[PDB]
Amino acid sequence: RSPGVFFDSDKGKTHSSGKVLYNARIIPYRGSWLDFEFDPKDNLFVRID
Amino acid sequence: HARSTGSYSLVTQQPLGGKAQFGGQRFGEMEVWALEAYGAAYTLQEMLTVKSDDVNGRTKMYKNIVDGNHQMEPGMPESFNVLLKEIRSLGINIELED
Amino acid sequence: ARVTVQDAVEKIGNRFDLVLVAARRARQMQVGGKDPLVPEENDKTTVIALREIEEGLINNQILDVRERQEQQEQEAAEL
Amino acid sequence: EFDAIKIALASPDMIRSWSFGEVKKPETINYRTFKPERDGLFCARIFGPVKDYECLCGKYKRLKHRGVICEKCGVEVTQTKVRRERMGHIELASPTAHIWFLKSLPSRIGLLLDMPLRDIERVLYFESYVVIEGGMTNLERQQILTEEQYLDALEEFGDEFDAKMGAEAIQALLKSMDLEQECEQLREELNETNSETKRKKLTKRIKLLEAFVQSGNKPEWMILTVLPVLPPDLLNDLYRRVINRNNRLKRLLDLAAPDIIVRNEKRMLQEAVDALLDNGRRGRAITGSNKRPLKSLADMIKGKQGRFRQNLLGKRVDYSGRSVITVGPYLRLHQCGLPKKMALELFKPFIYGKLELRGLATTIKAAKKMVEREEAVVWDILDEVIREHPVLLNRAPTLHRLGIQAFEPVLIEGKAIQLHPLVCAAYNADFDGDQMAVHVPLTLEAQLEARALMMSTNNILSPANGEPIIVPSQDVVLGLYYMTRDCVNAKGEGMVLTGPKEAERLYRSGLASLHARVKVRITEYEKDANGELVAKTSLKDTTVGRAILWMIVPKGLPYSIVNQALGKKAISKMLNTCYRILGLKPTVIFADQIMYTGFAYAARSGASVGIDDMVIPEKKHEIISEAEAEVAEIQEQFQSGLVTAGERYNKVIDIWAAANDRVSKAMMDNLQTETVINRDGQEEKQVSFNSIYMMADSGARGSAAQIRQLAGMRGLMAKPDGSIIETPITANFREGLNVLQYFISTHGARKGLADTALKTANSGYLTRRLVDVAQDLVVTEDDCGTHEGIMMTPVIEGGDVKEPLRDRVLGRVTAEDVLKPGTADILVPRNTLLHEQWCDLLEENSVDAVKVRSVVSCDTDFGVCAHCYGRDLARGHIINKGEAIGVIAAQSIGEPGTQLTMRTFHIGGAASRAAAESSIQVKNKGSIKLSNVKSVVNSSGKLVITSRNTELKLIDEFGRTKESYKVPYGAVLAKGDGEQVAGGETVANWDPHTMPVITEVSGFVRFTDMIDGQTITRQTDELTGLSSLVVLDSAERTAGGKDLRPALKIVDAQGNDVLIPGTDMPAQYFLPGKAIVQLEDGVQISSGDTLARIPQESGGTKDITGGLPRVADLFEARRPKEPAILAEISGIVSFGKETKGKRRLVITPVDGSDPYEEMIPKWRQLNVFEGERVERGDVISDGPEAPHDILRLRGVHAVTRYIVNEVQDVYRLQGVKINDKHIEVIVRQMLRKATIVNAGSSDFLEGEQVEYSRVKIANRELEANGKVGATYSRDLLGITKASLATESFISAASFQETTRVLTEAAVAGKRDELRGLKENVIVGRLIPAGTGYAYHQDRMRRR
DNA sequence: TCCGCTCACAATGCCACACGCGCTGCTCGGCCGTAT
DNA sequence: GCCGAGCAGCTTGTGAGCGGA
RNA sequence: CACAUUCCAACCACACCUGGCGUGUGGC
Ligand SMILES: [Mg+2]
Ligand SMILES: [Zn+2]
Ligand SMILES: [Zn+2]
Repeated sequence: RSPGVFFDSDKGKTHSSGKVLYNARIIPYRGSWLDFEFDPKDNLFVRID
Repeated sequence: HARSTGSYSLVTQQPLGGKAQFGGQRFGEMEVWALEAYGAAYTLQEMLTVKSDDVNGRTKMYKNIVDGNHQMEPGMPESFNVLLKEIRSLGINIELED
Repeated sequence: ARVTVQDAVEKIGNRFDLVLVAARRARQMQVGGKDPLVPEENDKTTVIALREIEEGLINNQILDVRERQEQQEQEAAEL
Repeated sequence: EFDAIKIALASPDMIRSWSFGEVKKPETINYRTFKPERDGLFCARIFGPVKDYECLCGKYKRLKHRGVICEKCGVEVTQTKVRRERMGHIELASPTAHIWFLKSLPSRIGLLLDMPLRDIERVLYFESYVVIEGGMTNLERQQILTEEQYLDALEEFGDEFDAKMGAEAIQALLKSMDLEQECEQLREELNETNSETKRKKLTKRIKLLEAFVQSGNKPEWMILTVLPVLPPDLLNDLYRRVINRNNRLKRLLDLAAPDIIVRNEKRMLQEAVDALLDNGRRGRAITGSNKRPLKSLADMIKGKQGRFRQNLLGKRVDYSGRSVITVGPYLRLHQCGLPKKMALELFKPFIYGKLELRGLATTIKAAKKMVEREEAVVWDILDEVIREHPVLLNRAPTLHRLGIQAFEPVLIEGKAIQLHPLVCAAYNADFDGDQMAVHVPLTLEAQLEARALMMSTNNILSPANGEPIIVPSQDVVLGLYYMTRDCVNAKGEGMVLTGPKEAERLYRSGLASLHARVKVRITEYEKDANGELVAKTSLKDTTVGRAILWMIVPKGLPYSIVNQALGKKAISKMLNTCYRILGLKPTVIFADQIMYTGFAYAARSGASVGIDDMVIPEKKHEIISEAEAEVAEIQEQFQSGLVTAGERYNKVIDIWAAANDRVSKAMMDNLQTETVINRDGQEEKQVSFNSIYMMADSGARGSAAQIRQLAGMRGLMAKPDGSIIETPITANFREGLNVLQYFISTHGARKGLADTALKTANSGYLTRRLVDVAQDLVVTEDDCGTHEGIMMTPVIEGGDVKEPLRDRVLGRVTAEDVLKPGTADILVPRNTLLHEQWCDLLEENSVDAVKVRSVVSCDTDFGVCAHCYGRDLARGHIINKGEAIGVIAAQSIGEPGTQLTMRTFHIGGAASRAAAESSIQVKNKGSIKLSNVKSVVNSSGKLVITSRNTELKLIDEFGRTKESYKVPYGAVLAKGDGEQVAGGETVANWDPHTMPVITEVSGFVRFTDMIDGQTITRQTDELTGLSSLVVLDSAERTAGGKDLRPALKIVDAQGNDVLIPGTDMPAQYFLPGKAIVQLEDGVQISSGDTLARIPQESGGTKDITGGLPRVADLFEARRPKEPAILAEISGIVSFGKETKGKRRLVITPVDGSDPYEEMIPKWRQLNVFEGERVERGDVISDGPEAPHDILRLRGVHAVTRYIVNEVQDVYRLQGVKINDKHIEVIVRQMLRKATIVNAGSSDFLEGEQVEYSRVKIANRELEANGKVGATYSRDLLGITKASLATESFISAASFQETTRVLTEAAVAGKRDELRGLKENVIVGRLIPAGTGYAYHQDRMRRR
């Protein structure tokens, strides 16, 4: 994956909710990853490594 | 690649593989189930313990074959006794029957 | 050279007891050293066992009574 | 020689006396010396002498001093094998209980002596030890204390207050615990308590303790009173450290050490024994060298490194050759080829024995030298030793029975293994480089078995279906098709012959051609009523090739079978008729000669395809130009602003599809024609003589789609999304494919290739699961002697006939006697085997359904009887007793999984899903039957349906149903009951966009119990004008309207409550939340018409039926995403409190209160209104169902019927024929466990999932008495869970979850009869399935 | 206070890496091998 | 303080929280 | 007196080394 930012969508019937989720993933050439993800609720969450 | 009767591994008293040496072929679980689907209780017992497990059975089987005795020895495996004893020594009675 | 044994399945109830009595007969014949009753073709013991099972002169009950009478006559000769 | 095994605690004193000798000496080995260490780890009095009949010191080797030990050695001269079998004991310092009995989820020490896990741990480990013998203290007899409270109480109680720690503490605790009193106290507490969590905990506790107090166990027996020592051949340094700690104690405790010092010593010895029990479950991580820990009786007994799992079930075998395959066409069917070197190596001891039996080689060394030298004389010995010694050919992936077969080998050259061509199709082994193995029976019994059962000639019917697996392959059928394809003009046109030998002479002489209609004389043999064959001569008018083939077929079959083109289907049905009429004996030689003649005549034919052998249609270019012009016009119409992108896309797609279909039909028509020949005339166009048509139409190798893609345009390709692109491949393989065309082609093909690879890699897991779930059964009893069964009918759901009756019933025994439509006709009585003539009688009698036996109806415990199972599916007779039908069933189910595409485009609603097209159409004419009859004539003279479960079937002109159709919820049908209406037209209708509230009677209606602004709003229609009232739901309503449920009170013409005919209760139509009201109050509502269009979703589609994961989930019975919920109890439905996170609902029947509570998500609508007193087990939310509710609310036959129907639908969608007996026995093994729902006068309660056969045999004793036996309820579960919940622990231990299952097995304390198969493979005993089964019974007659 | 709901394992399951099966010098913890 | 050894430089399911009214 | 373990004509006893594998940790 090219170092940068991508936007993935958990489509289909994932999480048994029938609602597509969205998560932006930032990955450098070498270092610590980063992710900003959604949930069935409207609360945005962050994940590191 | 074919192997009649050769060496055995150090840690395992079972035949080895590899065509470059004197090795047999591996008996996987799918062919176990295929053979169990048929009959061949005797044939399965031969393929399992007389040919690979019983170190004294395969020698005794070869000795019987070379003099014309085409009869198998039952030869309950020693490792079965080893496991039975480990189960008893685990503090749990070996409530075998018959 | 035996190719078809369907008439043997027609003779005995199934193949399990069939191969069992065949194995007992082959043990009593080959590694038993006894004599057969069917003309051979310079072959092994398995196919003549299958042949004599196919004929009908040897089965489970016949083998049982034969070995029983043999044990009885051996005990009688032992006195 | 062993009976069912069992595993529990018993008699530690006998455990002690079973071995002898002490190993107290902490020293590992006196390696510097060579005298027997009387107490060292590598001792002799515990294990034995160093070698067989030799002392340990090496000072005596003969057999004369044997009888008395040496002066200072102590070695008794005997065999060394006892060292591998004798044990002793490590001398102890403190009696320990266990450490492995703690992480068993839950602990096996605390959960037996009313103590929590943490408390027992802190007693055995140095956190807070237990006080015992309190004295005048006010502490309980079995109450744990801590160090601080043991210290502060030591002041008021100086010496009368004592406490022990760890090993001896737990020993004294378990010794002073009389569990029978504790068991009675726990039982009384259970009979007194009333809860859920405590109830479950206490019932698990009381069962676990009753199973112990009933068996030969004891609490103190848990304490390891004596620890045995492990022999040196097998932890060694671990118990070395253990005895070192023991010696440290004995040197630091015998001096009357203080209590703290002896406490530390005994706790260290306890920790050492804990190390012995487990390295990791105790709390310490030892190391051997450079951070490398050692094991404690096991490390990971799973996978490919464990003992009970890997090396005791699967390992390498000697006397096994492996090589490549090659086509041996000349060898006979029963025999096969074998290389010279392979036969020489894999039979060296056989050669040695044959040489020593004669004077060719007396000793073994000279025999080996002569063999390795390979003299020309020994070849006859090798030929004789393989004359009647068959071997076993084995394919690398083995999925069904035929993966291993028996063959008589013949010696040949080349290091390749010649194989019969007519068996590779059964082996699934093409000749592209496949490698296969060969095994030798090595035993007279094994040789006889291989010749008897697994022989090639004894295996021609597939274990899945009665169809012959020995079906001819492409070459022979192509040759025969060319041989019998008669032309119009050839050499010898219209001559006359008198025999097939004359035809052979004419053909081999070159005078007459191969295929030409001629008059010949055929002497056929018709099958008499008895086992005779009446001969009859007849002058037939047939081609020469058919007369040639007639020399091969035996006398039994008539001439009409060979008077065809002899396609693949034709030759397969010919072989089937030969096997059915002539049996098995001549079928083998018939097939062999058929293959011989096919090869010979395909060689003499000269079939070959070239460039000018695939004619391109002249109108193909015209069709393509017209299609592209039409799609260009459609695109211009779209660009002009007349249509949207979706409809023009669909239009282009269907236009291209129609153009491709037309050009393919034109190509296919042009292929057969244009082959005009002059036979004494001008134009005699006939079937084409083209090579590709002879290869395709014959069904040998080519199919219709393949030749269509080759000659005509390829068609339509799609991206991984499945959306068909608008650019179809307008070229063919004969022409050049453009760059983009081939790019799209590989783009679509790589997905299929990856899918095939992943599926063929994944199918092994499902096959293993299906094998392990149903391997513990063998056919033991002959006839269970029962009356239950299942009702079988030809599969007509949807299409005309998906599966007929005969093929679904042929192969079994009818449970109940079949009744002819004529009353009191028992032409098919009870307990009757079926045949082709029998099913012919069933069909001519117009029998609709038959009560056939089943494996579930077989009441035999721990096994199924042969009388209620069916036929053999491999031998045309009744199935016998003993064979493992479960293993063959798992194989036949998991074998064709190689034809299951996971997910390419099959979603179920691919084309469209709408209920407006639900208008029912039919083809046949006859009677019309209706189930759940709710059909009312409305005020408009029409017939409206007031039900959902109503199903309309068409009884044919004889009595059987052919078409079945489901009506939507409240549909309209122009027809009625018993209306003799023709077929070919739609007579129904329905609204998908909503759910009408259509009535049954006339009258008025008003807004009774309604209000605007509280539960209803004010909205107007933007299409007509009249206001559309919106009845609010639980979401968009306030608090003042939460306690209101509006409805519509149907009234008469005057305006009073309706009097429903039949009952006395008025029926008003209840309006749930989020409803639409258009026909408002005070209007003349015409009966049978939509009034309030209540919204409902009609666009949900998640069907994955056309996929392997569907079958996987069916076998796992997993919960779907949106399960089709059912009604638990019957009666009316009452809605109560809601918005407790989601919506809630209550149901109450007429014969009971409402103890059933349920919740429904707000995104799922209802199916029936509140006023409908519906029946339990009815559909509530449309969608996928769950088998659990199906079983527990509809019965046993319904759930298995649904499962079999679904799996048959999947396998017929994938074009796979599988008999239902396998799925029957699998689903039967799936629900082997049940649950009690009423304790009754039995010994068990409702909170115990007892096995079904066990609770049945428990009722066998109470059958003689009047006490109620039990109240079982079947609850099917996941096959992984059903396999883990196996009564046998041996089969369970080696299974997955080895750590969990090993814990649960070795701490259970129960009996397992090993009445299965896996345990015998574990121990190595003969399996009680094949030749050993009866053998086992042979040793069960006396004892 | 019990009831949904989900996370950390436990363990189908495989996979990845460090290394060892045949590196050497340093530093912390425990050391008496026939009438042994 | 003396000898011996390890360590380094190189997908199904369940118990147990965690809200959740 | 007492156990007793012997310096062992043809010849049975003095036969074979090796592969790929394994440990630990981490992952869901
Ligand atoms: Mg291939
Ligand atoms: Zn000695
Ligand atoms: Zn039955």
